[PDB]
Amino acid sequence: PDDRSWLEHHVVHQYWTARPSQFPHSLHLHSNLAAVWDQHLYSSDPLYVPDDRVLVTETQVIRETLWLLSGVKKLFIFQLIDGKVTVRNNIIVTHLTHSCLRSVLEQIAAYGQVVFRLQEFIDEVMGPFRTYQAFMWALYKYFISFKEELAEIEKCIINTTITLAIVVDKLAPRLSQLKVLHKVFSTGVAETRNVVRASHLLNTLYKAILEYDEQTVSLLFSLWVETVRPYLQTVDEWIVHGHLWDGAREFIIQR
Amino acid sequence: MIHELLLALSGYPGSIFTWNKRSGLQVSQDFPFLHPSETSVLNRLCRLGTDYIRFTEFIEQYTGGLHGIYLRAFCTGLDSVLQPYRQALLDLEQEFLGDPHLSISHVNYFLDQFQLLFPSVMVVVEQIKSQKIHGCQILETVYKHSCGGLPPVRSALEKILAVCHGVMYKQLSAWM
Amino acid sequence: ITEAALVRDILYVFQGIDGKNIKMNNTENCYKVERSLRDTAVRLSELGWLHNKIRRYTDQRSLDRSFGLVGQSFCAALHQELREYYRLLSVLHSQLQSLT
Amino acid sequence: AAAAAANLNAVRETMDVLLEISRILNTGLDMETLSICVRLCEQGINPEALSSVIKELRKATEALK
Amino acid sequence: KSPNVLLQNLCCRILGRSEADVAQQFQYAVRVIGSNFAPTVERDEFLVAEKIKKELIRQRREADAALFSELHRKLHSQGVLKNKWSILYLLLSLSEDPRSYATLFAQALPRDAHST
Amino acid sequence: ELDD
Amino acid sequence: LWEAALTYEASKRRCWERVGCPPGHREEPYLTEAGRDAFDKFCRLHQGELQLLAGGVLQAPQPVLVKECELVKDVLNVLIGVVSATFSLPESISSLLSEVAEYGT
Repeated sequence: PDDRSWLEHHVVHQYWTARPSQFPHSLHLHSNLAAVWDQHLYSSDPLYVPDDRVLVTETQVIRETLWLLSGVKKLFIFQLIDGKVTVRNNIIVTHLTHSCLRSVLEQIAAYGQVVFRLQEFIDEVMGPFRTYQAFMWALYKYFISFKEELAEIEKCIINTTITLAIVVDKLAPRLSQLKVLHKVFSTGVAETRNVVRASHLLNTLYKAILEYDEQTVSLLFSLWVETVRPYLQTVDEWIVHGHLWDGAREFIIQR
Repeated sequence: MIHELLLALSGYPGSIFTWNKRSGLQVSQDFPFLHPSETSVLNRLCRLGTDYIRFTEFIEQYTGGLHGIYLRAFCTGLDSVLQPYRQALLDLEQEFLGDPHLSISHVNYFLDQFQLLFPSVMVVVEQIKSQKIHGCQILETVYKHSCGGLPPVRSALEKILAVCHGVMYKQLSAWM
Repeated sequence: ITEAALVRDILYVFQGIDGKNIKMNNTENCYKVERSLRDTAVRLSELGWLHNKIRRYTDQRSLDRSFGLVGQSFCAALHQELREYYRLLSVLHSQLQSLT
Repeated sequence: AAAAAANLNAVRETMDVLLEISRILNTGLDMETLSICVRLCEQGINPEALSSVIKELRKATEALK
Repeated sequence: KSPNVLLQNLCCRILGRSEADVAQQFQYAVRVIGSNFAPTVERDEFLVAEKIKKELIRQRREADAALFSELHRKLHSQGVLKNKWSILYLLLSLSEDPRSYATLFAQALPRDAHST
Repeated sequence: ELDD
Repeated sequence: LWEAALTYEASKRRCWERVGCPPGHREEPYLTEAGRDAFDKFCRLHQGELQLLAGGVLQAPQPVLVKECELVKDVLNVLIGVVSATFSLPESISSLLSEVAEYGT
């Protein structure tokens, strides 16, 4: 008592854990739909097959999708099965018939896998080379801005109509570019030496800029600068200091 | 009902309106509480969402064979013609949150103006694949449909056609 | 059978879709109830009978690209008039929650 | 209370609906006078009496100017 | 509020002169609004809706006439206003034309159907 | 450098 | 009075779980967003949990005391030569407090 009651009032904590869930609400078919269809089915004699699910609430799905897309990993909604994030279907919203839910979270999960893989790569750097390191640095530089916007949206779900289709639509011209990066980098991560494994990546970069040469061009440019930055430094050094110094034969011109 | 539908017509159809690539948003579910003839009303409405889904797929896939940034200028204009189709999906949700006194009929009525815009641009999407255009002859096949005979398909292709000029004025300005 | 069945059924053939205890007997015939109420229904259902012709013709001629700019502009005017007519139909639906 | 504030919500809605109905009818009345007129029509009143008075009071601020 | 104290509020709204300034208009007001205080004709909101339609025909606007019907749907949805006939009849009487006959027109029934 |  | 009370604005919060009355009632924070009231509650909860999980031999009164500004004034006065109550010459205050108490001594 007295902390438990304080909890029960101003805190919810019952839908991302194994507790019964309710939400105070005013049903009447347009938002009771899933239960309406369930009762229709049960009257229709399926035969039975119970629909025991824990009932998730609505706005908090929107908290989960902002968190997944922003860059942090491992949520309640959106679990992994082999290391690739996918929708869980053990939760039910009062409406949507539980089939639209699987689709909408599947497409958002398709974005979430893209950010999941990149954040996995960047986390496995902090637990010579200087190019992949120089590329994850540029990727992180884009990532902090991308995360800031989605976090800024997340604050107003504490501070306003709440629906799925607006918060995805507001992020459409970022989630478009997010898919492009997943194809540009995947061909620059294919493949031994630290100079071959940099060369196919950089050549992929210079080739993929000319394809789009909107907004995506500036996105690939901001990554281009921060990977050619080591090379130009050692080139300048080779000019004025005369000798070529690039340790472990990182320079593509054999000295 | 009118939250499921206003996403079913959008890019998330669900299982009451099952997607098909031959005629999507199929519905033959038995509703006791709806009227028996409501299925036909729904079919007339399903005409809208099938075309919007088809357009999104076309924008997805293409962005000798197909190459160029022209397929990122045709599809890019196809975005901007659909922008008052998204806002006008939001307005209905806003009304429907408060008033339950409106029904399926108001959705059918308010969004009947794209059941002319959508099919007459559907022939434009099928023509470019049936007879292959991916190149610099895209402006040719659109500039003759842009004259039109009906006003919505007169304005839509104009909006796309400006973006199509944007690529050729890179070619013909770097040239000259 | 209650009056409320027939009123709701008449509200549907304005759109161009049958009721339930009212069905379209023949295409060239006007809608038929399946006693005073029955006699009243016919003059009101004439509007849906007339709407079927205009909507069918302005459906067909609008897609017709050998019919020229003129005629499809006639279709544009016909669609423009049809807009206000279904605004009226939506009104009659909303005014329930019968309205004879 | 709460079910008592939903009735105040439904009266705040009706005074908004009359704000559109007053505008399509193009009345000379502003927002401050109509709020007395709602109190008047709640007790039961004849507009045939009220309109002559309004045509006198509006005349008396043009006859004392 | 009670009507007699309410009319000096009315006159403070219309005139720019206080309730301690003018009592003459309030004298005319108490003479006219009282003893015509009971409804002497019939009252139903359906008729005044069908006469607001008749005014908007005289404006040659039919787009506002089809939104006023959805406004009249709203008026049934809230259902918390006491007399709906009176306020619409008053705003109708005070209407302005942006720019005829009535011997074939009907009015409210004269309470000759009334019984004790 | 050349970069800057 | 009805018309004076009428002019009340209300929250724009809607939900698609409600259609008949959706005027909102505010999602209510969680236990890493609220503090300085919930900090005292949670500190109290953490403490009472600990004493139950021990047996009643981990007794340590007051999951509160002092304040922020009043605590800083007390810490400043410890440099004059006074002590609080844990020396004779919120519960993480002991770790912060030892650092300045050993300066006074």
